[PDB]
Amino acid sequence: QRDLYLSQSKSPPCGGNPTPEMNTFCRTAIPDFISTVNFVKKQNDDTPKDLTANQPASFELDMPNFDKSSPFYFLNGICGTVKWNNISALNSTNQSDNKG
Amino acid sequence: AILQKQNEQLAEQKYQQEIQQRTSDMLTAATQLVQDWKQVETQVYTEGT
Amino acid sequence: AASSAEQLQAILQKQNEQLAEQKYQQEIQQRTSDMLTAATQLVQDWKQVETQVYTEGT
Amino acid sequence: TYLNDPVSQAVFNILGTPDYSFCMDNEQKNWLPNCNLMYQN
Repeated sequence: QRDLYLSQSKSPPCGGNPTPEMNTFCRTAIPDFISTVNFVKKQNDDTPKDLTANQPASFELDMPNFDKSSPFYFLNGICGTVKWNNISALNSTNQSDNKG
Repeated sequence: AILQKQNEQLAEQKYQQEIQQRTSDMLTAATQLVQDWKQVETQVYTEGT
Repeated sequence: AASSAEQLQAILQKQNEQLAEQKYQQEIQQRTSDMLTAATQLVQDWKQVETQVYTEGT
Repeated sequence: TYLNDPVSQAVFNILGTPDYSFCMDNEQKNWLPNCNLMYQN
């Protein structure tokens, strides 16, 4: 669609007097979505850096994945969404420290 | 180990859009520059009375 | 109890190298598409020949 | 300036009196502050 648009620079939609968001669309190239979806980093973000605390029970990653500055943030979750819980080895009482 | 390296790779990818935004910007500017140097205004003759 | 880390470091480093290879691969084809778009326009320019013009005097 | 024959003025008006969508934006929501082009409305 973007190629069809840029081949038609004049003769709007990409020409004439576009509405601002469609100007940003003509401006904005398409990122690669399969490079953004990564569950391990999202896991690390969910779990607290401190480990003696109780880990979150569930983890919800929606794909596509995007950063907040990305204009495609509302696309997040268009292609389904995936969940997984944690391992019960930490929620129960168990000594755990990263010092040693 | 290499988990956190992959972490910072995708972090580096996800802080890396200033490049592409100004990229797209100056393509839009540049093609207009290409067009207005490709322009050639043809000479005109005025034959006196 | 001494076999649970090495294989997973191995396999995550596999997924890293294969995704790196995968990106290298399709950027090859992507720029290939942009400059097929270039190549075709160039060849249409070359096949053009403007017919000469006669301008007979008074 | 204008043409030299009133009937051909009428013809050229039928042929080239533009629409509001050209004083308009692409999505038909608001006009440009400037429309020097003469159109039907």
